[PDB]
Amino acid sequence: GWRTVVVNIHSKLSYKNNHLIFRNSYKTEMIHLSEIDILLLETTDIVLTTMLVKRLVDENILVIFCDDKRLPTAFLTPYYARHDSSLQIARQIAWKENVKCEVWTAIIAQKILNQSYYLGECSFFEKSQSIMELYHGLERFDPSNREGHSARIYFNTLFGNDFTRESDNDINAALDYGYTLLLSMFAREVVVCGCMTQIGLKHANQFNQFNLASDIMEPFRPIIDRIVYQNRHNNFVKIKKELFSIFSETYLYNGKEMYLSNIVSDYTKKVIKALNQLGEEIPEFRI
Amino acid sequence: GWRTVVVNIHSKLSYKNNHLIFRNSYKTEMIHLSEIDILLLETTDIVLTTMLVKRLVDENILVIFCDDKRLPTAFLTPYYARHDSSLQIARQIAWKENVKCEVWTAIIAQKILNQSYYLGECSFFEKSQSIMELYHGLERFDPSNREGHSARIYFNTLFGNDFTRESDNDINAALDYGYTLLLSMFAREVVVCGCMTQIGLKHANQFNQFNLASDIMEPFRPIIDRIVYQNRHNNFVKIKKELFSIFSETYLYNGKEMYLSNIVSDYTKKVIKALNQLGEEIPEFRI
Amino acid sequence: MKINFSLLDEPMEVNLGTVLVIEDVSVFAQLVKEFYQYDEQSNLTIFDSKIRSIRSSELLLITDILGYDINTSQVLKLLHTDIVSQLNDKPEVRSEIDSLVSLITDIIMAECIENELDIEYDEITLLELIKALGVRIETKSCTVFEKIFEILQIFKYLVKKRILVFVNSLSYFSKDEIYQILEYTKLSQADVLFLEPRQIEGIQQFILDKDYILMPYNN
Amino acid sequence: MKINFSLLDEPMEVNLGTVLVIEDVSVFAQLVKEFYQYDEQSNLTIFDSKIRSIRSSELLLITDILGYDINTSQVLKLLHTDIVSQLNDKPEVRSEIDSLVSLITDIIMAECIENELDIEYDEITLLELIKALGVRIETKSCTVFEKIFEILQIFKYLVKKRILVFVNSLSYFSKDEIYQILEYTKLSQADVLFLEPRQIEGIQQFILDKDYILMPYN
Amino acid sequence: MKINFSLLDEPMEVNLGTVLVIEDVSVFAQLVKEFYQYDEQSNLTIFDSKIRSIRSSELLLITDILGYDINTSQVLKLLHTDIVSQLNDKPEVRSEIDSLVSLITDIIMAECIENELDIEYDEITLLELIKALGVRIETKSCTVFEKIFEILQIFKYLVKKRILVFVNSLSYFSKDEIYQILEYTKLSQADVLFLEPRQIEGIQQFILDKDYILMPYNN
Amino acid sequence: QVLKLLHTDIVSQLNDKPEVRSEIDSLVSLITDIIMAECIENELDIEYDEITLLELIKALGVRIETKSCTVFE
Amino acid sequence: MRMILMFDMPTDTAEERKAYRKFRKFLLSEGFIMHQFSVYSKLLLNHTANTAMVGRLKANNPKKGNITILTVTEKQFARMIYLYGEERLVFLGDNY
Amino acid sequence: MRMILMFDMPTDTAEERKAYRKFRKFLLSEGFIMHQFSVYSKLLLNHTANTAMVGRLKANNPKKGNITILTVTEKQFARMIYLYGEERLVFLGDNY
Ligand SMILES: [Ca+2]
Ligand SMILES: [Ca+2]
Ligand SMILES: [Ca+2]
Ligand SMILES: [Ca+2]
Repeated sequence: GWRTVVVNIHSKLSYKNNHLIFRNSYKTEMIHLSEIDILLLETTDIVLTTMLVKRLVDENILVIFCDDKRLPTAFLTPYYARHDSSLQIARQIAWKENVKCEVWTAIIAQKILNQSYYLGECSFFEKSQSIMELYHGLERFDPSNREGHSARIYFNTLFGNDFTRESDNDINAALDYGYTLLLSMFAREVVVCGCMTQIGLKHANQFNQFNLASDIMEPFRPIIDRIVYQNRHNNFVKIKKELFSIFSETYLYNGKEMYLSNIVSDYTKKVIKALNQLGEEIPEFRI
Repeated sequence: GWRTVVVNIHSKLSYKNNHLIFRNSYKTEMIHLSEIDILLLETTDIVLTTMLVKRLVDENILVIFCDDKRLPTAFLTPYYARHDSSLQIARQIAWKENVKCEVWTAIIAQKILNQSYYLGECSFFEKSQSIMELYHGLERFDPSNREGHSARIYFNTLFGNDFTRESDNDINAALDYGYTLLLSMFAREVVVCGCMTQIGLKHANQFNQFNLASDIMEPFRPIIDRIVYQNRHNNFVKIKKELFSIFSETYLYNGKEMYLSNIVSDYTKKVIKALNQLGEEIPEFRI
Repeated sequence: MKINFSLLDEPMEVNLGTVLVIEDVSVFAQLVKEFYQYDEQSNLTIFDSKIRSIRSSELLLITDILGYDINTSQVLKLLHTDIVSQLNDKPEVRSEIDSLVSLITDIIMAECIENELDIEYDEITLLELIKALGVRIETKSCTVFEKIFEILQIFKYLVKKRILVFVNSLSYFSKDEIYQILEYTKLSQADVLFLEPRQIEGIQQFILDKDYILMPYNN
Repeated sequence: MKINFSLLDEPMEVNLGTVLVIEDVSVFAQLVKEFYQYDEQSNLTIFDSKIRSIRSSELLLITDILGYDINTSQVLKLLHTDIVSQLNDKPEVRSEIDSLVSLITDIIMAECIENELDIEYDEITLLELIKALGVRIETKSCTVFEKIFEILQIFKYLVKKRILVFVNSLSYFSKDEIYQILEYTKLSQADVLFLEPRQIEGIQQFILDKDYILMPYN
Repeated sequence: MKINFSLLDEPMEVNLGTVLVIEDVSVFAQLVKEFYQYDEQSNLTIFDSKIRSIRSSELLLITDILGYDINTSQVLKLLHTDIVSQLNDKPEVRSEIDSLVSLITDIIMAECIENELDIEYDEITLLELIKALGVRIETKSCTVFEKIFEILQIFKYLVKKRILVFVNSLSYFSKDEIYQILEYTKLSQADVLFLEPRQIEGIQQFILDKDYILMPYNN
Repeated sequence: QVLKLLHTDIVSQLNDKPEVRSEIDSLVSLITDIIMAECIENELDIEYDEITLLELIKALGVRIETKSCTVFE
Repeated sequence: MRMILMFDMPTDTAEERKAYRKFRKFLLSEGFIMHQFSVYSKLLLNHTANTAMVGRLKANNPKKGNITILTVTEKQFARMIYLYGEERLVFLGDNY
Repeated sequence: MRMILMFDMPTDTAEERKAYRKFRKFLLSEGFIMHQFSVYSKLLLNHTANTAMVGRLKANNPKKGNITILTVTEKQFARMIYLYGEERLVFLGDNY
């Protein structure tokens, strides 16, 4: 199949006459089985039938289940006629250290460049010029630690010199909330790619289980810090309401203006295909 | 959980107040989740909710989905069972071929020894003496294929010379059924350990998701062979019920008499600990 | 006015008219039996916004449309009171009626004075005139549609009935008649719940599949 | 027995159980209106094997199965009269009942004479004993499938009713329950006619098309 | 739940939340005075679907949000009963609580046996444990929005109040907070009627012009 | 007054043993944690103070035996 | 008519125990069978023998004795479940 | 469904008496009323609640405890008759 069916709304699923019946309160849609490729369930209110699960076993389509946090939890594993993603995980186990270091360095360069560009949009030339100098000074293996050095400059520019990531405040909790949403989206995209999220691009720290998605979502991180900087005076609830509008808001991809879901999908696909093909092209995202 | 719940009837399943809710037109029954180990759906008319699936993933309960023929189709595999999985992946990648071939050779020796014990309990001196000779002749890399010869002589001696493993008879069907159930439980235990199930300890060329769980489930096959040998005259339905009675029956571990699920869990734990510690102790299971 | 049963995941709200279609004959017959036995059985629970469970006396159950008796002492009494209020809202008509019954009282009083016995009286009122006229609803020549419409009209007259429920009553009426019944129910504000085995096409309804899944349906 | 209306070309006979489906909602609702108004309207007619019109008192029309009370004044009157006839058919048993009633009347009469207030009594009768015992048909019905069976029993017990008619009563019962109801109707020999808006699959029924043509099914 | 006054042409229905904006200060002040004096004055008439007029005891009038006392004997009692029901819905938690209470009762019983006097007791229940804990709603640190939200939450606990009415309470809340109040009122099913001199932008409301013309307004 | 002196006497007896009163404080802490969790599960804000041994005795209804068959008893 | 009879009394005193033995022997002599302690039943032919048996039981009841009497059908008597003081495999469906 | 329940068990040991008190308190907490010693009854709404109650009673039965369960109709449950108490020589006085 081709189209990837994702259910973000309450609905029921049935199987009739080689036709998948998706029923929601607004309307009913029938989709042919041969057209569907990957099936993902975003919420916990979706109802499905075991007969449709058996038809999906005959159709080899991958079934993905998610929790209330939207983070993918379990996937359906057939005993025979396994999906091609399980064959694609072996290439992820074969990922070379040079390709991982190249993609990681490119990701850090994209994030730092987005931070300096956002500081330029905020009209701080000295801090943005310093972060840009650290961006041009970034190197492999990260001996300079210019990312951790650009961090303090970015946060100190945004929220002031007194603010820091270690302190407990509604701004830090808002940053962890936005990073949790972006981690959920990018983690869902990595789960769609089939690659194990436990294997990270950073070779130093394996502690986090999301390390792959956490490393892929870094170039889009400053977009959260912008809204957190504008709404910083508001309470954490209002900051959550403002951060909830990022899904509805549209952003500019290099090719065309798109939604965040499609942009993260194309970026993740280019990242996985580039890792399996050993660095054909590196997806670049700029604010 | 201690309880294997099998639903062969059409009904709707919901999750309420940490309780599995079985709703049907005739009656409704609630079963706590903490008591439930395995959940088996034997029909395609059963309905379930994604919230109950998420609660089952958090409860680490194996969910098996069968076909219209009642044979198991696909089982649910959680992505992250525990945080130690991401740390265990690096150890699995750091494993050595000497430890894999050593542990796999000892496991095959335990399986052949269990077959010789089954033929000894069946009072066959020549067959158990020959299988014991193949057990004493087992070597690394398996150049003589004494395991396959032990299986061929085992099934050919038990079921007759005209019998074969490639036959379509209900004997081989029940053998593949019990191997599928035990492979599902052992695979779920490997998911609890966190290590990759697709990586086998015997042949690195063979790529299968069930390879490791099969290598761990090799010594327990004769337990299925016994009931299959006793009930071989009975119909496939009664043979399937007797195969379901294995979960209720208890077996004697070297330490004490325990249930099959506890023996599989502790055995897999000792196997993973022995693989990470490079063969400190090898768990031995005897009939 | 929310109703709940074991088959439903959450209690469903019934506002104005509500068409509930049960595709399973077992759950439908069991639900109707739980509707007739409702006081005895605790499975079906109907509660208001106060969460207080309504008594079976407050519940109004209707299956046979033409067999139900629309004429009762309370319905006819409150109806006569409503007619008396309608005549009281117009001053001119009330004045004329007072003049007519007044003249009649004069005549009867003269006839009483002509008699040898001493006779006393009080008055001839409007409620006594309506009771003497015998005003009542006519269900004899009424079609089933007009009968259900009259039931929806007299449901406001019934004080004790909290909710009206119809059992398989939508099979007689055409789609347009059902649209008139629902559109009139929205104006009457009464709470009506219809139970049908088969779904009706063209009207919003709640469908219960044989899988025991409740879904809203526009058609 | 046969029923005839202006829509049918020829009157169709109703013997044992019969299922009649009307595919027109206007003809179905107008037909039920003609059933309740049968006394008032002359359009719908019923001709028995004797080819004689029957009064509405002989027609039993039941729509709501659960809402139909089995215990009525006329039913209890005919039942008490039937039991009184059965007790009157045996002289010895009725004589023993008269003896026991005489003993109880003697005891209560003695207790009345013991009282200081004057007491006057008449007598005790077998009908007053049956009504005092509260003899009635069993009111216990678990499901509509059993309630319709009790309706068939009381209908077969009533001689005055020549036909029993159910309106949209087949939607509650499952296909197997419909088969059991048809078999019980054939075993009881009573005449039952059902009116359904839509056809039922698996059973023999008379389908009335929107064209007004009547065709047999199964 | 329809309300009617002499200025309106037809009685207006109040379902879920309803925002009534009176552009005339004279008619607004007169209507509020008719709301406080409602039992004395016959001008303002509020009736249900039964057309029966509700008593002033059944009407709930609220003007000062922070001055109203949300904690009452009936509200706290029914709230404790609701908490007891929530603890009763879970068998495991109720079993654990029963175990702990059994232990404490054993200790106190031993202490009673150690005494020289003969002592008798009965039981320590869950309602007595909640009453000893002193569970109550905290309005001290609550913002006006959380106060009105808690009032909408306890309106279901009030049995006798038929309709809740707020007087000029929408001036403190932001548009988003008003959207949350209305969206929560649709779920709570309670009948709330707001009275404001000025129209609120972005919400459906009924506007009464200085011409005494009542019109529905989407914004 | 009799119930006040009796409850105060039992409170003194329980205060004479530190370990038993410590266990009572632990159990009361567990029950307060459970009821507090159930209060947090509710959608309405709830404020509580604490539970005391005197409130536990008064909640149990400790009193002298009221059963008397005859005036001699 | 199936007559279910429960019997109880304080047994502490010796006279009470003797009265309990006498009443139990009287129940056995009347046709009642003891299913368990304090649990007995007897099949009465009709309402007449039932009423006479009620009068006799009231006459023979020992001091402080207490008897509970219930009328039960054969289908209800066969449904009597006696439990005298944990399944690994739970089957919801056909029991095979 | 009216559930008549009889309960007996050896009471001699202190642990047995404590178990009897615990089981009786459990019966009272479940809605059962004691008409007399060892004699109890409870009104079950339907067959499902009756089955669940049977399982719970089997789970809560004390060691050596014995429970007799009988189903009686609600009208037959109201028909329950509780009686609370031929000699040649009648002695009114000291019994010698
Ligand atoms: Ca008069
Ligand atoms: Ca007249
Ligand atoms: Ca306190
Ligand atoms: Ca107390």
